[PDB]
Amino acid sequence: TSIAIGSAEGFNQADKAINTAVKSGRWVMLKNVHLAPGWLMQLEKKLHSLQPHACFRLFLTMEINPKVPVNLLRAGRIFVFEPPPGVKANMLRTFSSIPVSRICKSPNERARLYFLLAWFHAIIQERLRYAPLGWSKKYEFGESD
Amino acid sequence: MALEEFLKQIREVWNTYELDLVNYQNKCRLIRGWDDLFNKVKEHINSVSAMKLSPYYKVFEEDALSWEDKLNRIMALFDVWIDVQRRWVYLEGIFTGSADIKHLLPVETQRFQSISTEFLALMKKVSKSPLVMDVLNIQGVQRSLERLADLLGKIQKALGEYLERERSSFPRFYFVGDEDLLEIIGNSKNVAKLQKHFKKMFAGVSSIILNEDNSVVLGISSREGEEVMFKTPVSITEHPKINEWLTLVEKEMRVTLAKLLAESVTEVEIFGKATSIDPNTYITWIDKYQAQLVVLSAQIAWSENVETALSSMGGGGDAAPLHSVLSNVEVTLNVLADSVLMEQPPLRRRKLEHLITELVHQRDVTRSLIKSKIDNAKSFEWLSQMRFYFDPKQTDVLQQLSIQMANAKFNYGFEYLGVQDKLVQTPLTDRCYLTMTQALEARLGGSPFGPAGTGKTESVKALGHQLGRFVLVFNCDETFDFQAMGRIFVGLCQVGAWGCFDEFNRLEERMLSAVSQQVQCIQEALREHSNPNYDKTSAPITCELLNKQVKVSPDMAIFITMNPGYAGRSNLPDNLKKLFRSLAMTKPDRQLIAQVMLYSQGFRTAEVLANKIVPFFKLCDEQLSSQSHYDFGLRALKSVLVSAGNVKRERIQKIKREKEERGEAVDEGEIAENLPEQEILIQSVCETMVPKLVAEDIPLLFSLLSDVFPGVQYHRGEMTALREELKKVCQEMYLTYGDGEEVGGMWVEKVLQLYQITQINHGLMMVGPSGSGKSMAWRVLLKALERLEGVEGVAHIIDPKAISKDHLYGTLDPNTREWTDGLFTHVLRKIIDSVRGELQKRQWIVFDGDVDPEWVENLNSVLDDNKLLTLPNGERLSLPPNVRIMFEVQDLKYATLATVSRCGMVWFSEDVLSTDMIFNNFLARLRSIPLDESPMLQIQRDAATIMQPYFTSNGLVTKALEHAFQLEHIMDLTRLRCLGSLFSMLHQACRNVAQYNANHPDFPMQIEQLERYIQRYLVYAILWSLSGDSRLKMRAELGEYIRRITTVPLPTAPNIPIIDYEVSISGEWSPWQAKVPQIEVETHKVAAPDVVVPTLDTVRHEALLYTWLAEHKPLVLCGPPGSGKTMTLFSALRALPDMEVVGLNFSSATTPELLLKTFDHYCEYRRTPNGVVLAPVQLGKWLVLFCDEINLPDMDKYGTQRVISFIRQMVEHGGFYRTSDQTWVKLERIQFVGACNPPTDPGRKPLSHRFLRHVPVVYVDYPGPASLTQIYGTFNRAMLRLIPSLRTYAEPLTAAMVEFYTMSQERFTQDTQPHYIYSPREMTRWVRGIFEALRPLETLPVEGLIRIWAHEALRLFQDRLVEDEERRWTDENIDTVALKHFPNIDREKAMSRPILYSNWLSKDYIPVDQEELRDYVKARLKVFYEEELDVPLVLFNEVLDHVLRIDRIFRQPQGHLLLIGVSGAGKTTLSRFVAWMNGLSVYQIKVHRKYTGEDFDEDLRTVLRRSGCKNEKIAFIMDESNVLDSGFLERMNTLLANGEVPGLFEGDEYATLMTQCKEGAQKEGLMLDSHEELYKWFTSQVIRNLHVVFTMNPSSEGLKDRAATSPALFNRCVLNWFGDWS
Amino acid sequence: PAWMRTLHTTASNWLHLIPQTLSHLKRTVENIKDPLFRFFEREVKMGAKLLQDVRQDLADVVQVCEGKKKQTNYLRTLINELVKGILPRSWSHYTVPAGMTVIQWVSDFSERIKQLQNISLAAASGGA
Ligand SMILES: Nc1ncnc2c1ncn2[C@@H]1O[C@H](COP(=O)(O)OP(=O)(O)OP(=O)(O)O)[C@@H](O)[C@H]1O
Ligand SMILES: Nc1ncnc2c1ncn2[C@@H]1O[C@H](COP(=O)(O)OP(=O)(O)O)[C@@H](O)[C@H]1O
Ligand SMILES: Nc1ncnc2c1ncn2[C@@H]1O[C@H](COP(=O)(O)OP(=O)(O)O)[C@@H](O)[C@H]1O
Ligand SMILES: Nc1ncnc2c1ncn2[C@@H]1O[C@H](COP(=O)(O)OP(=O)(O)O)[C@@H](O)[C@H]1O
Ligand SMILES: [Mg+2]
Ligand SMILES: [Mg+2]
Repeated sequence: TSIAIGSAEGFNQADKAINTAVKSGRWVMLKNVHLAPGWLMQLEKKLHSLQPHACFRLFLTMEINPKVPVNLLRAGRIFVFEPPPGVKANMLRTFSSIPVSRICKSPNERARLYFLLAWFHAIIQERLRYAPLGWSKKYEFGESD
Repeated sequence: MALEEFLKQIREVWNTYELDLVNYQNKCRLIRGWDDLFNKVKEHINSVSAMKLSPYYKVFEEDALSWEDKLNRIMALFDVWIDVQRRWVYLEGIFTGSADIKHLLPVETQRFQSISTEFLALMKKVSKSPLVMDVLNIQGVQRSLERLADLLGKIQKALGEYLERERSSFPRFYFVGDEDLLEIIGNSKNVAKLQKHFKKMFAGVSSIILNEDNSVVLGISSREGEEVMFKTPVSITEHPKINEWLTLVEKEMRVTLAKLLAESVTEVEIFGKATSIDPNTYITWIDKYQAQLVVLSAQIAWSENVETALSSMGGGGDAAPLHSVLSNVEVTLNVLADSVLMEQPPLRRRKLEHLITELVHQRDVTRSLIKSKIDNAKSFEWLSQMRFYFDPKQTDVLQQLSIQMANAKFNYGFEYLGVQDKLVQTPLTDRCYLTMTQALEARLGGSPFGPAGTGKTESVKALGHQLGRFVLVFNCDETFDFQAMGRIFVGLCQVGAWGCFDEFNRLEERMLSAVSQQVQCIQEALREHSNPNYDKTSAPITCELLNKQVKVSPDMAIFITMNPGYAGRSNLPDNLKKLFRSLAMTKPDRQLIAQVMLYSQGFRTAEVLANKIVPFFKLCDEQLSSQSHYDFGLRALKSVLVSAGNVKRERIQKIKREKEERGEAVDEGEIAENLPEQEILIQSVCETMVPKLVAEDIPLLFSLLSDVFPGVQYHRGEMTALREELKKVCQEMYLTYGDGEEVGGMWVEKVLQLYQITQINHGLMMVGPSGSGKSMAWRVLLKALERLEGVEGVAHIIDPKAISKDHLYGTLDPNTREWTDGLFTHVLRKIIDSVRGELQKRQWIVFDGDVDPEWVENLNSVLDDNKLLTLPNGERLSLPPNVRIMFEVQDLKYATLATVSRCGMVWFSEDVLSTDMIFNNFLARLRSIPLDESPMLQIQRDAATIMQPYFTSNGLVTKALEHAFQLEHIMDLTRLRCLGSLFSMLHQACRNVAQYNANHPDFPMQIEQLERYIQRYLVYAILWSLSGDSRLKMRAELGEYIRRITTVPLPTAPNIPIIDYEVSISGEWSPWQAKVPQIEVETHKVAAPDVVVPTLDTVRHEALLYTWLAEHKPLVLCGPPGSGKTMTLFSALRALPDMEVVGLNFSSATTPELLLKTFDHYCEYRRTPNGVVLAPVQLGKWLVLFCDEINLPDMDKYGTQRVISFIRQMVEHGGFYRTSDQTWVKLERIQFVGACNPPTDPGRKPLSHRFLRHVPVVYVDYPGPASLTQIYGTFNRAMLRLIPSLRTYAEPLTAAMVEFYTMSQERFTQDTQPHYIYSPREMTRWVRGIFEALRPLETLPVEGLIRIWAHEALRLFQDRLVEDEERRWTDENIDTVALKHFPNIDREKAMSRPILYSNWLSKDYIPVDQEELRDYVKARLKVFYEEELDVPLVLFNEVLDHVLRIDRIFRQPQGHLLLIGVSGAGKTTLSRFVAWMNGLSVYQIKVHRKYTGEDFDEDLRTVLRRSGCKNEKIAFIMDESNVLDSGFLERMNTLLANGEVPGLFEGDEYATLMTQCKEGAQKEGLMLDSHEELYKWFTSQVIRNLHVVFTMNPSSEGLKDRAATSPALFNRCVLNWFGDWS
Repeated sequence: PAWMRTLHTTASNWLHLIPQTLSHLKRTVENIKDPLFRFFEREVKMGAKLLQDVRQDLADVVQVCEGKKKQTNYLRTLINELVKGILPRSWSHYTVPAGMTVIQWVSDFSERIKQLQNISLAAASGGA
C-alpha cells in the first residue's frame, strides 16, 4: 500500500494501512514524509511500541532534508539514492532495472539499441557532475527519461 | 410653482402604478417589470433630492420629505422582494419536480413548505391590491420579506449534498456553482433562464436554439452568433428531466458536427488538388460550415493529398507530385489573402483568418518535405507532422476522423468550440504538439514550463482545440488542496475534458505530494482504455477519486504549466514529476507570429512590417530605461498586432465614409493599395506603449520609431467630444483642466491615454507616486464617459491588502466543503448575475493598494485572454465585456512579469500633477464649499483673495516647499502631506475669523484686519506644515529662509525663531511665551498623570494639535518613547469637548481586527438608504481612535502593513468593507490619531507614503535641560511644601534630578540593551516616589530627603540594569550627583549603601534596617509556609531587596511587573509571597498540552470578572512558557495598557458582565445603569485591582524581539532584572 | 568593540578605492538619434545612482564606527552584512555570479565605475 503524506486524509490512511499491515505481513510505503516532520516524530514513537508480523515492512520515502527528525533516522536503516558514481556504475544500474525479457524480444538488434541507450544515458548523466562544462544547467535527466 | 408640479406628478404616478403581475404555472402571480419599478423610483428619488437645491424648497419641504421616506421604503422593499421571488422560483421547482428530495431531506422539505405557504399567502394579497402603495402599506411587509430572504437562504445552503448527487447525473454540472445549479435544476421548465449557464458547461456553446414552444432543442449557438443545427432535434417533452435532455443535447452536438464534417470533407476535396479555385464557390463553402469544421476540413484534405503524393513516390526516382500539393496550397492561400484584402462579414473574416494561419503552416510543412526530398509516407519527417485521416466508410460517425502525430493516435472529441482564436503554428508550437501528444499516448500529463508570456497555456488549449476537446483552465493557488483537486478531477474524468492547471507550483508542497496519488490512479485507468484486450461492451473503466469509484473517459487529460524560475514557488516532488512529460517553452518565435498575424489581417507588407516590429520591441527592451512597469514581451507584441488589425479596419471604414460624402468611387481593391500600413502599426504601438513610458523615455522611443520606420509620424486623434465632457467634469469637481502645455495639460493627456487603454485592455494599471493624480484621472474619466456615452459608470474600489486573501477571493470550508465568496468574487458575481441591470453599466473594479504576487496572481486567468476567475470549488466566472479590472498603485517593485505583461500600463509621474494644480483645487474649494456645513463663505472668499498671491507658481509656498525637502524630517517628506496639513490649518484660520465675528456681533473683522491676520497665519501654517515633523534646528532653519524670501511682516526679535510666535486674531505676532505662565501646582496633584506644566513646546504642540483635531484630520505624533505625545494629545482633547478618545495599543501582531472590535464596542452599524453607516453609539460626539504604536505592526515580505492599509482606506475612502456580507460601510464621526516612535528605531517600520499624504506629522522631542528644570522644578516646589523646613532645597533637588537623569540617559542606551530607555516618565515617577514617601511625614531633615531621593533613583535606574558594572556606575554616580548639589550634609546618614524602605515595620513608608527587615520576613515566611506554599526558602540579601521592589509595584495602580531572570531563582515564589503579604490573590493560568487561545480568553474573563466586578486584588502571575501562541500577548498588550480588551466579552459573556458590573457598582454606592458607564467603571476597577507579573528568562534575541510583540511589557510594566544568583 | 574598529578601516579603505565622480551624458537633439549614446546613457544613469548610494552608505558606516551618528535600522542591517562579509542586497543592482562576496564586489564595482568615467569623459570631451 503506497500513500502520499501531505494530505490530512493521507495521515489517516497511513495509520490504518500500517495497523492492518502489522497484523498481516503487508508492506506499506509512505512517500515524501519529509513534508510532515512533526507527524514523523509521532510515527517513530508508534513504531517503537509495536511487534508486527515477521514479513511486515515499512518504507519511508523522503528527500535528504534536515527537517527529518534525528530520532526517526536512528530507528530506521538509511539508504541513500543518488546519481551513480560513474559511467560503469550508471550502466550496471540501468541493465539491472530493465527486465531481461524486455531486452531479449524477437528483434535481435533490440539488445544493441538498449546498450546504446544505456551508454547515452550514462554519458548524459555523468556530464551533470561537471556542473558548468558538461551542461550549461543542472538538468534532471533521470529514470523517467 | 414648478416644485408643486413635481409633487403632483410624483403623487399622480404612484396613485395608479400597479405591480405588473404574471401567472406562474397556475400557482401565483409573480411580478415583472423590475427595471421599470427601480428606474421609476430612482428617478423620483433624484428629483426629490435635486429639488432641495432649489431656493423654493422650504414651502414644500415637509411634503417632499414625506415622499423621500415613501420612495426610500419602496426601494427597501422591492430590492428584497426581487431576490425572494427569484429564490422561491427555483426552490419551488426543485421541491416539486423531484419527489426523491422529500425523503432525502425531510426537514428541509417541510421547512420549505411552511415558507412557501407564507410566500403564496403574501402573493394573494398582492393580487387583490397590485397598487404599489397598497403593497407598501401591508403590515410588516418589510419584515416579512426580510425573514423570507433569510429563511430561503438557509434552505439554499442546506441543499448542498442534494446538488452533489445531481452533478453525477450530468457531470458538466461539476463546473457550475451551487447557486447556479439550483437555478438550472429549479428552472427546468423556464428554459430561457438556462441560456446564461451554458458557457460554464460547454467549451463553445453559449446558447441553444428552441422552437416557438421551447419544447424542442433545435441546435446550439456560440457567443459570436455561429449556429449548429442538429440533424435530429432533441425533444424536451419526451425527456422532461433536466439531466437527460442536456445529455441528449451534448450527444447531438457531437453527432451533428461529425455528420457536418463528413459533408464538408466531401466538398473541400474538390478544392484540394485543383488547378484553379473560384473564390465565389470557396467563400460559399466557408460560409456554409462552422469555423472549427472549415479548418478541420482543410487539414484533412491537405493530409490526404500529401499521403497520395508520397504513395506515388515509392520508387524514389519517380517524379514528385508534392509540388502539386504545394501548388494547391499556394493557389488556395492566394484566394484567402485576396478575400481578407477587402471588407468581409465579421464571422467570415475570422474564418478566413483561421484558414490563412492553417495554410501557412501547411505551406511551410510541404516546403520542408520537398526540400528534404521525402518520398515515403513512413518517413519520420512526415510522421512527426500532425496528420488527419478521414474514413467515410466507418460506421460510427464519431470515429471517422483520426488525428495522428508520430505514433500517437487520437479521436476527435467533436466538442463545439465556437470560434476560438488560433495560434500561429510555430516551430516551438510544433515541438509542443509533438511532446504533449507523446505524453498523451504514454497516458502521461503534459508539463510545459518556462518564463511568462511564452505561449504555455495557449499551446495546451490550441492542442486541445485541435483534437476537439473541452479544455478547462484553472488558475491554481495554495487553496487548491487535495480535496479541491480531487473534485475537479472527478468532473474532468466523467466529462472527458482536459484540465490545464496553470501556476500549478503555487500549490503547497504537501498538497502536490497528495495530488500525485490522484493523478497516478487516473493514469492507470487511462491505460485500461488503451488495452486491446478490453472491450467497449464491458464494465466501464473506473478509478478511485475521493474514496469513490469514478468513471474515466478516455478523452480526458491533465496538463500543468509552471514557471520554475519564480522564487518562492513550491518544488514538485519527484513522484509527481514522473507523471508528467515536461517541455521547455522559453523563446517564442515572435517574427513568425507577427508575420502570419499581419498577413492574415490583410496587410500587404506583412513581411516588411514583421521584420521591423519584432526587432523594434527588442530594441525597446534594451534602449529604453529599466522600469518595473515595462513589458515588451509576446503579450505586448500580440496586443499591438491585434490592435493593428482593428486600426486598419477603422481607417478603411473611415476612408469610404469620406468617399460617401465625396463622390461614389468606392474601389476597395484600390483602397487597400494606398493604405499607410506602417502608419497603422505605429499608431497601435503608440496607443499601447507610450502611456507606460516615463518622461525621459518618450523621446527615446520616437527616435527608435524614426530609426525603424523612417518618415512615419504619429498623430493622436483630437478627441473634442471627450475633452469637452472632461472640462465640464473638472469644473464640477474643482479640478484644473488644460490643453497641451497649459496648466493641467499633462494630466489631461494621461486621462485620454487611460481612456485608450480601457478600449484595448480589460485589465490595466495606473502606476505612479502618491499624489500623481491617478485617482482623479479615472474618477473624472468615469463621469465623463457617463455624460458622453449615456452609460452609467460604477466603480467598486477595493483595497486588496487591507483584508486577508481569504476575505478577498473566498474560502472553501474544510469540512462541509461549502464555498463562501470573498470581496472581489462577490462583486464580480453580482455583475454577472445582473439582477439589477449591472451588465448594462460600465463596471470598474479598482484595486487601490499594494500589488504582491500572493493575491494578484489569482487574477492571471482574469487578466489574460481567458477572462475567467477560477475558484478552487471548480467554478469559473467569465469576465463580462462591460467590466474593467483596474489597479491604482504607487509602485510595482513586488509584481512579477506574469502580472505586468497581462495589463495595460498608464504611468503617472509627480510632474503630471503640478503644485499649481493642487493650489488651484484648494482655492477653488475654499471659494465654493462653505466650511460651516453665506457669512462663512464670504470669509473664505475674502481669505482666498488674500492667500492667492502666495499660492502662485514660484510663490512663497512653492519656494518654502522646495526648501523643506532639503531638510531632515522624522518621517519621509511628501508634497501632499505638507499641503494637506497647510490647507487644514488655513481652513481653521477661516473658522477663527468667523468665531471672532461671533464674539463681536457689533464689529465684524474688516479686510484690513482680515488681510493682516491671514498673511501671518499663512507663514505660521507654512512653518508647522513643513517643519513640524523636524527637530528644532530644522524648524529654525526654515524660519530664516522664509524670513529672507517673504514680504509678510515678521517678528523683529534678534535671535528668537519664528516658530516661537503665534498669530493673534488681531493680525499681530504674539510670542508663545505669553501663554506659558510659571504655575504653582496644588500639593496633592504633584506629578499626577493629568497635570501638564506649561512649557514652550507644550503650548505650541497643543495649539497645532487643536487645529488638526478640530478639522477631524487624521494626525500622527512622532517622538522618542516618553516625550509627551499622549500627554500633549490628551491635553489638547480637554480643550476640545464633544470628542471621546479610545486608546488602541498596536503591537507587531496588530491586525485590522483590533480596530473592528473597538468599532463593535463603541459604534453601531445602521442601515441607511445610502448604505451602511458606522457611527459612535453616543450621539453628537466625534470618536477618536488613538493608536499608540501605529508603526509597529508587522510588515510582510512585500512591504505592506495590513492595518495601515486598512486605516488608509478609512481615511481616503471614508470607510471599509464588512467582510461578513461584502458590504461597504461608511464612517461617520470617527477620526484617527496615531502615536509612534521614529521609524529608525528597532522594530519600527516606515509608514507608507500613500498613508502619510493624509496624515500630518508633528515631532515631539524630549524636553531639554531647561524645560525639564521648569517642569519638575514646579513639581518639586509643590511637593516640598509638605515639609516647610525643606522649601529651600527645591532647586538643588531638581538640579540633581536632571543631572543624574541626563547622565543615565547618555550612559545607557538601546545599543547596549533593548530596555535601556530613559525618558521624562522616570522623572515623573521620581517626583511621585519622593512625594508618596513624604505625605505622612510631619518633618524630615535634608539628609532624610537625600535618602529618599537616592532610594528612588536606585529603583528607577538601577533595577533594570543587566551588568554589575552598570549597577556599580549607577550606585557611584548617585552619590556624586547628590553631594555636588547638596554640600554640608552628613554623607553616611543620607547615603548608607544598604538603602531600604518599607511600610512593613510601621504605618508609614520609612527607611528600614536590613537586619530588622530580615527578622520580619522570616516571621512572615513561617506563616506563609503554613497557609499558602510549604516550600522553604533561604533568605539572602538580594531576596530582601527583591521582595521590597515587588511590594512597591503591588501598591501602585496598574502595577505591572516584568521579572527577568534564570529559571529557579524564585521569581514566581517571591511574587506569590509578596502577593500574600499585600492581600492579593494569585492567579496562574493552568496550561497543558491542549491549552489553546480560547482557553486563555476564558481565563482572562475569569480574572477580569474577579478584579473588575468583585473588587478583588489579583496578582496575575504568568511566565513566558505560558505563552503558547503569539495571540496570548496581543491580549495582554491591550490589558496592560488600557485595563480592558475590546473584544474579550462578546455575546452572552458581555450580557453577564453587565449584570455583574451593575451588581458590583451597587455595592460601591455608585448610581450606574448605562452599559457604557458600567464598562468604564469595570475598566477602572481592573486598572486599580489587576496586577500582572511577567516572568521570563534573559535572552538577548528574545528580549529584543519581545518589545515588538508586547510593547506594553517595556513601557507599562516595571522591569526588575533579577538575573542569576550572584 | 573589535568589529567596530575593524569595520571602520575596511569602509574607509573602500571609499579610497571606489571612485567619487560620474557625470551624466549630456542629452542632445542629435545624440538621442545615436544608438550608442542611448545605451551608454543608461549605463551612466544607473551607474551614477549606484555610485552615490554605495558611497553614502559607506560614509555613514564610517561615521557610525566613529560614534558620531546613531545606528538606524538600515545601518544595523547594512553593518550586519558587512561584518559577515555578505554583499548588501541594496548594493546588488547589476547581475553578478552567484556566491560573490562583498570584498570582490567592491573591487569589481570600482573597475566598472572607472570605465563609466572614461565613457562619459569621451562624450563630454569630443562628443558622442
Ligand atoms: N487635475 C487635477 N487638478 C487639480 N487638482 C488635482 C487634479 N488631480 C488631482 N488633484 C488633487 O491633487 C491630489 C491628487 O490626488 P489623487 O487621488 O488624484 O492622486 P493619486 O496619485 O491617485 O493618489 P494616491 O497615490 O494616494 O492613490 C488631490 O488633492 C486632488 O484633489
Ligand atoms: N503560437 C502563437 N501564436 C499566436 N499567439 C501566441 C502564440 N504563442 C503565444 N501567443 C500569445 O502570447 C501570449 C501569451 O501566451 P500564454 O499562453 O498566456 O503564455 P504563458 O502561458 O507562457 O504565460 C498570448 O497573447 C498568446 O495568445
Ligand atoms: N510639560 C510637562 N508637564 C508635565 N509632565 C510632562 C511634561 N513634559 C513631559 N512630561 C512627562 O513626560 C512623560 C510623557 O509621557 P507620555 O505622554 O505617555 O509620553 P509618550 O506619549 O511620548 O510616550 C510623562 O511622565 C509626563 O508627566
Ligand atoms: N530563595 C530560595 N531559597 C530556597 N529555594 C529557593 C529559593 N528561590 C527559589 N527556590 C527553589 O526554586 C523553586 C522554583 O522557584 P520559582 O519561584 O518557581 O522560580 P522562578 O520563578 O525563578 O522560575 C522553588 O520552588 C524552590 O524550591
Ligand atoms: Mg499561462
Ligand atoms: Mg489614488
